[PDB]
Amino acid sequence: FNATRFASVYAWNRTRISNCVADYSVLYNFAPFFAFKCYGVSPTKLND
Amino acid sequence: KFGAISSVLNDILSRLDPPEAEVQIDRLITGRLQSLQTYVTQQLIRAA
Ligand SMILES: *[C@@H]1O[C@H](CO)[C@@H](O)[C@H](O)[C@H]1NC(C)=O
Repeated sequence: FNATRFASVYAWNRTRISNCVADYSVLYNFAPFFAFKCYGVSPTKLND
Repeated sequence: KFGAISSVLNDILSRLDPPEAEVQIDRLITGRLQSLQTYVTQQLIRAA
């Protein structure tokens, strides 16, 4: 989320997230969210 | 699944917002009840 050169849509960067503990509060406070349309899961209960 | 996102109620209750969860819940109910009705009808015929 703190990158500087997010690649263009024609060649979208892909990263793998594994072997860690996820707390999306950093994801919340590191962006003035404009659209958070989650489909397969409710954003509220995301930490369990 | 009968056309829902998943066949486990505990899974589909913690992966969707309550206002939308009812849509996926109200498919398992109907599938299960049609299965039950089919069972009871064949049982009545066998009993006869
Ligand atoms: C990391 O985030 C901080 C806080 O927004 C920002 O000041 C800093 O420039 C960021 N670093 C990079 C390399 O983007």
